[PDB]
Amino acid sequence: VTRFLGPRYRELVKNWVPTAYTWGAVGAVGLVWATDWRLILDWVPYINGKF
Amino acid sequence: KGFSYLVTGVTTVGVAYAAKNAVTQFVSSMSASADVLALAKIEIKLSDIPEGKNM
Amino acid sequence: AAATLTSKLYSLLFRRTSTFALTIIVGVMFFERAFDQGADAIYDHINEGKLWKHIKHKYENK
Amino acid sequence: SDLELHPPSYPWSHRGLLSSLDHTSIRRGFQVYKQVCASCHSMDFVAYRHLVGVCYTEDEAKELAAEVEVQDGPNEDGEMFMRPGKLFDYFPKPYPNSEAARAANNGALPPDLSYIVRARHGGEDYVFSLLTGYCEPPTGVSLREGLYFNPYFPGQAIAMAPPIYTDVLEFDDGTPATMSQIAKDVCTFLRWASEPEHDHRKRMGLKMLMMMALLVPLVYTIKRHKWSVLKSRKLAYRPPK
Amino acid sequence: MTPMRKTNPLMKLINHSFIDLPTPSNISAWWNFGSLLGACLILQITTGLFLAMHYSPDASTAFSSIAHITRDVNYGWIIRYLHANGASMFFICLFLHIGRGLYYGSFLYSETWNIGIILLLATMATAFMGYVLPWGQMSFWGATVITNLLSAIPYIGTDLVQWIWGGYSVDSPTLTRFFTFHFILPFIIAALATLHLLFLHETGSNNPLGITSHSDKITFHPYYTIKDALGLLLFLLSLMTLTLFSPDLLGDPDNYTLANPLNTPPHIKPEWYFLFAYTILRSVPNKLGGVLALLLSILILAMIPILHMSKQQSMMFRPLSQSLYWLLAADLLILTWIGGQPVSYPFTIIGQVASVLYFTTILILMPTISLIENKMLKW
Amino acid sequence: MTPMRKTNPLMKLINHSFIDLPTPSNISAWWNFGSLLGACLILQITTGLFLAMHYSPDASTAFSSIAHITRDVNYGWIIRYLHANGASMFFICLFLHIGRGLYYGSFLYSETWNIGIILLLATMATAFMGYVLPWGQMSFWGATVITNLLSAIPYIGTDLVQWIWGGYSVDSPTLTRFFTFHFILPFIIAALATLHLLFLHETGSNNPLGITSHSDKITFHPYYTIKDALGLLLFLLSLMTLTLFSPDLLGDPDNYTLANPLNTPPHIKPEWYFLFAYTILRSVPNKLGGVLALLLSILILAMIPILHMSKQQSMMFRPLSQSLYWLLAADLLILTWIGGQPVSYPFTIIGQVASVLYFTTILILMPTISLIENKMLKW
Ligand SMILES: COC1=C(OC)C(=O)C(C/C=C(/C)CC/C=C(\C)CC/C=C(\C)CC/C=C(\C)CC/C=C(/C)CC/C=C(\C)CC/C=C(\C)CC/C=C(/C)CC/C=C(\C)CCC=C(C)C)=C(C)C1=O
Ligand SMILES: COC1=C(OC)C(=O)C(C/C=C(\C)CC/C=C(/C)CC/C=C(\C)CC/C=C(\C)CC/C=C(/C)CC/C=C(\C)CC/C=C(/C)CC/C=C(\C)CC/C=C(\C)CCC=C(C)C)=C(C)C1=O
Ligand SMILES: COC1=C(OC)C(=O)C(C/C=C(\C)CC/C=C(/C)CC/C=C(\C)CC/C=C(\C)CC/C=C(\C)CC/C=C(\C)CC/C=C(\C)CC/C=C(\C)CC/C=C(\C)CCC=C(C)C)=C(C)C1=O
Ligand code: HEC
Ligand code: HEM
Ligand code: HEM
Ligand code: HEM
Ligand code: HEM
Repeated sequence: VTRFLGPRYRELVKNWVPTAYTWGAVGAVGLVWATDWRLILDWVPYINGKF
Repeated sequence: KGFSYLVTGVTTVGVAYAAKNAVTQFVSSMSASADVLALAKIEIKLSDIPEGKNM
Repeated sequence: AAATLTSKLYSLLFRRTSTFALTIIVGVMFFERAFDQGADAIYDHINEGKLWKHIKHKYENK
Repeated sequence: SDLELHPPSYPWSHRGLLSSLDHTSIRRGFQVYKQVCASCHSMDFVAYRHLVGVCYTEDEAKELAAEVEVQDGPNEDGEMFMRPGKLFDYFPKPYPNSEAARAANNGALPPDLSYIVRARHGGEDYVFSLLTGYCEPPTGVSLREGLYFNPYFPGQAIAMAPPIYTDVLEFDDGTPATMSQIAKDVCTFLRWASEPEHDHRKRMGLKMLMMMALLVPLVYTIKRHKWSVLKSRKLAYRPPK
Repeated sequence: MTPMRKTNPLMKLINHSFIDLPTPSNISAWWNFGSLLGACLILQITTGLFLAMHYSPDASTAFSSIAHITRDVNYGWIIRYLHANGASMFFICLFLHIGRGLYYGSFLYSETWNIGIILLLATMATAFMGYVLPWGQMSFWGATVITNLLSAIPYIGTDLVQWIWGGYSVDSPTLTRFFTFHFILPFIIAALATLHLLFLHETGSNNPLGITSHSDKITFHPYYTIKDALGLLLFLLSLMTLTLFSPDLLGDPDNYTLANPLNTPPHIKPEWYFLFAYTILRSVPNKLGGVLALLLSILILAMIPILHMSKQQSMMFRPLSQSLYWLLAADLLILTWIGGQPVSYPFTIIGQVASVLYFTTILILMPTISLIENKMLKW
Repeated sequence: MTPMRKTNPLMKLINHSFIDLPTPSNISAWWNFGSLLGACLILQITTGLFLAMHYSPDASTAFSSIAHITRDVNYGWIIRYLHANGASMFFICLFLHIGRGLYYGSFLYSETWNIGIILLLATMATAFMGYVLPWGQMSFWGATVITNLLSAIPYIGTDLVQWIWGGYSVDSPTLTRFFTFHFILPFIIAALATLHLLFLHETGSNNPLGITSHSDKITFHPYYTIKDALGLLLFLLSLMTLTLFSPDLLGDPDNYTLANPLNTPPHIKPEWYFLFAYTILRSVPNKLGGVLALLLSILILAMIPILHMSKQQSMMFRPLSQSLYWLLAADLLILTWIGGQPVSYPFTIIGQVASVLYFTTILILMPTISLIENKMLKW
């Protein structure tokens, strides 16, 4: 809300941004792997067991 | 430290592998029995039907 | 004198738990394909001729 | 009466812990079943499918199903008719009801073969010995005129006449037809009909074994790692004197 | 600033039971089966739930339904075998869970021990009604025999049997009610299990030595989690090996033939886990005698705490009691083996000797030797 | 010797939960519908349990089994009608339960209010799947429509509708699968109901005035056990009148005809307790948009605590808020009435107006009037 605005909150979010990126990537890669979503797994380097 | 954490890291891989497989089995059981697919979509039909006739 | 392989693997990946999880899941992605293919090849090599996929040749394409 | 003669353990190609079923044997085994068995025995839980990926191709199975004739649902504004048959019809039963079957077989009811292997002790080993070993009764035993002696039957008297001899059929493969040969093929086919997950079951077993081999030492190592602090702990007692 | 698992009510319970539970440090593997039992239950439940989506609880289509599951339902065969094989594993762990308490003297926890007796009877009922569901020859006839065993009641008799059957014999109505009872009881066992753990926490776990462990208690989260996670891995290894290599080893054929009210197989032996009691029944010619024996058997477990006379919990320090314990175990093995054999002269006499030896050892020998050991220790 | 109810583990929970927890003295009859809900839940289980002893979940024998229960089975008709009519009474109590919270400000108990929302969603699922079990003409098409309305999901819808069906239509596999879910789900609801009470107990119940009642608390047992007993008697009166005189008034005929796949009835409608939602989706022109509306609605109940901006908990001293509350209640009545009428110009516009009025009331009007009321009192 209104109170959360402030310079130090900006610093905190900038500190934690890389961690959020890594977790977001973990979730994305995990979802595709669990669901074996073909469209994105057809552009991988060597994982092409599907015909 | 790196050695010990490696063991843990490798172990999780195995646990993950089986986990996915197990779930895919139980979920797949709900998809459709083989008989459902056999009875459905099997509608090959000859083109010999004359003009105006309706088989 | 070269830094041990495990030490490099720790500082870059294992130190941060988020990267530790990321490398785990990528390893699962890769190991799944490798393990599956290897096991299947072994099973087929144990039973050449018995499995019907090796029999298709004698009768196929009419 | 007397304790039944236990069949011996034969060297089947799938007795091994990781072996599979020779699928050419199943193909010839089914070929035997198509006419010699189906006269009075029935397979209630098998369809003309289940064979596409095992023995026969798509097109050959469809052509084979066309050779049979089933009875179809009631024609609209009509009555029942006869349909050729497609790859969703189970194998034709030989008699409409059990009682009719008994009448045509001197009162004996031929059991369904879908689960016969898992139903009887010894499995296919029992069937193979049963199909063979149709000897004459020893000295001191008599039998009803419509019964036959078989030392492997639990009563030694069976209404089955010897069904298989040499040259009854002619395999398209060219394999010579021999009582032992036909028995081996049909027994393999029956073992499949009671367990079509055989190959898949063992493949999953192979993967399970290797996965356990990797995992069990790893998990034990983690347990030892965490517990080391307790297993090496040393204690001391220092009262005031 | 303080930990959040010490404020939220739902986390207080988890913290008490799981994370910060004070537990003795020297407990051996025997203390793992407890957890495994619950794990196996959680497996059964889920496995069965998936089988229920394709099962028809009718006397004319139940057998065909199972045949359809194993041939048309994706991975139906594995699910069915896991359920069947997982039931035997349940009993194996359950028998080893009860043996530990008998050996180490855990029965002194009256409340917990009594709750267990109830849990055992509830699980026994669940397994019996489950085994009749397939509607095979053994299923049909096994229910008939066990259900006709209530006719021994003096004056009511037939009324209960006909009431349970919903008719004059065993037929579809019996199947349907058993299906519902099979479905529900496991969830009732879960509630009983929570009461089991409830009364346990007030006192804590008993160490193998039998001495107070209050000086060497440790937390549960880091140590027994991994130790109980290794046990569960071994449990799965055994279960998967049984399912994937010997799917039909602890079972019996004639369950793959349709039930016939007219025909009856000769041996008609029940399931292996219900064999020791079966021999006890056949050992006594009278029907009323046999049923009383069966009941008196389970009742002994309730009376065991009253029969204790030694001044120690564990038999680790009492070797004579240990030897008697192992002889009793061997007697149970003989009872099981006899149950699997036909009725004949040698088996019948051996069964009678085993039955009398069973009862005498528990009711007579154990208290006497306990007093003797108290004498040689100048207590 | 002190009372045993304060020392036995099992008795401590019963004493805390029922016998002795302090309660406000002034709580009105509105605070009596919570206990009734559980009672109804209990009633719904037992009756359904007995029905499960005779029901056959198959596309062909499901309708026949219901007829068999109603006529041949002893007292089957009364059991079926208690089950059917108990469902409607459950929802009536449930709506009154929710209404009390909105009026007296009980939603301020966030943890308890959020758990309630889950209980409501689970309840609706149980009721919807149960309505398919009779397998009548309305049941088949009701399931068909309420399931085909997931094909609007961006990219997975079509894949996640056939998977639910177990095929490319609605047939026996759906029926059996729904049967298992119908059985299991209510027991989960029972477990969740214990989390509801648990989170409530750590703070205490509210009173109509909205002021804390620590000054005038009272032991629950004597006063409120008899009061809740009186409520239960009245609840039974209503239920028995419905079943014993006019059992079928609240049902919809044409459910007594065998389900015909190739025959769409002219007027498909959900059950009375679900109608309010049906009209909210039938009005939105976009298929996906209608699903987003039916969901965004139910969840505004979760948003109520945020939109609260008054400085008084209870609307008793807020005359303008009372007028809006009754206006919103009237709007729900209009939505219910429209749900049961055919598509046409007058009903459609009325439904559209009601939907927008429903939403705008909850979002804008209520906060704004609360602010004005605060300004009036010079806070
Ligand atoms: C007209 O046709 C129609 C009808 O008629 C015919 C209908 O009937 C319906 C209605 C639909 C009916 C059946 C179908 C819909 C079914 C569903 C949505 C649900 C799908 C699921 C079901 C079968 C399974 C149900 C799931 C179950 C049991 C799983 C839950 C299990 C548990 C133990 C519960 C445990 C939860 C635990 C631990 C969490 C603990 C905590 C909480 C509640 C606390 C809350 C936490 C939070 C963050 C929230 C707090 C938030 C705060 C401050 C922020 C404020 C929030 C905001 C949003 C602003 C429709 C749509 C329809 O078209
Ligand atoms: C206003 O203030 C208030 C509060 O705030 C201060 C409160 O908080 C509360 C408390 C809140 C409430 C109630 C609301 C809901 C909350 C709760 C905690 C409770 C949640 C509810 C539940 C889990 C459900 C409980 C149960 C229900 C319906 C019962 C279902 C389960 C069962 C056991 C029931 C019994 C079924 C039975 C017996 C079957 C009937 C058949 C019988 C005779 C025949 C049975 C035969 C057999 C088993 C035969 C077996 C044979 C076998 C093996 C053969 C053996 C043969 C041999 C030969 C040996 C209230 C009331 C209140 O007012
Ligand atoms: C040794 O030391 C130790 C101790 O002592 C010191 C201890 O004390 C402990 C203490 C702990 C224990 C022993 C642990 C165990 C303890 C216990 C009491 C045992 C308890 C066991 C249980 C509750 C059993 C748990 C499992 C249960 C009930 C089953 C779980 C699964 C399910 C209900 C099913 C879940 C879902 C599944 C498979 C997914 C499939 C289905 C679907 C998607 C659903 C399909 C759709 C529908 C319903 C439709 C809904 C929507 C509909 C109609 C429409 C929607 C709307 C539209 C518009 C379409 C331990 C560990 C220990 O070590
Ligand atoms: C073609 C090879 C063939 C096989 C394999 C086969 N049958 Fe049978 N079969 C029977 C009858 C009748 C029984 C029951 C008792 C008996 O064997 O006489 C039976 C029993 C059996 C049994 C064992 C019965 C038991 O209870 O153990 C097996 C196995 C079997 N058949 C399989 C009629 C036949 C007929 C009809 C002439 C033919 C052909 C026939 N059987 C040929 C075959
Ligand atoms: C049937 C399902 C059962 C479940 C899920 C279950 C669960 C558990 C669990 C998890 C424990 C903790 C294990 C430990 O700390 O050593 C335990 C302990 C115990 N169980 Fe059970 N149990 C079951 C059956 C039984 C039975 C049949 C008995 C018969 C007497 C029994 C008697 C005991 C006793 C006495 C303890 C305490 C052991 C000790 O304090 O050392 N349980 N139970
Ligand atoms: C401790 C809990 C349970 C035990 C010990 C148990 C035991 C058994 C056993 C031994 C069988 C027969 C296995 C066979 O014949 O090969 C069976 C069958 C069955 N059980 Fe249970 N069960 C349990 C829980 C459940 C639950 C919770 C369900 C819920 C649906 C369930 C549903 C079934 C079904 C559908 C069958 C039919 C088996 C088949 O068709 O092959 N079971 N059970
Ligand atoms: C569905 C089964 C439910 C049961 C068995 C149940 C049970 C209860 C009980 C017994 C009480 C205390 C006594 C009473 O308030 O009359 C209560 C209070 C409460 N319930 Fe429920 N409830 C259920 C569903 C819900 C739902 C759907 C909501 C949605 C908002 C809800 C919200 C609340 C709130 C906020 C309270 C606190 C009352 C206060 O503080 O005065 N409950 N519940
Ligand atoms: C809150 C809990 C429950 C609710 C709200 C509920 C609701 C319903 C409803 C509305 C019907 C439709 C009946 C009709 O239209 O005639 C139904 C049918 C049925 N339910 Fe329940 N039910 C509940 C619990 C249970 C339980 C626990 C069982 C079994 C253990 C069960 C078994 C059945 C059966 C067998 C039917 C078919 C009855 C018929 O076709 O008339 N129900 N349920």
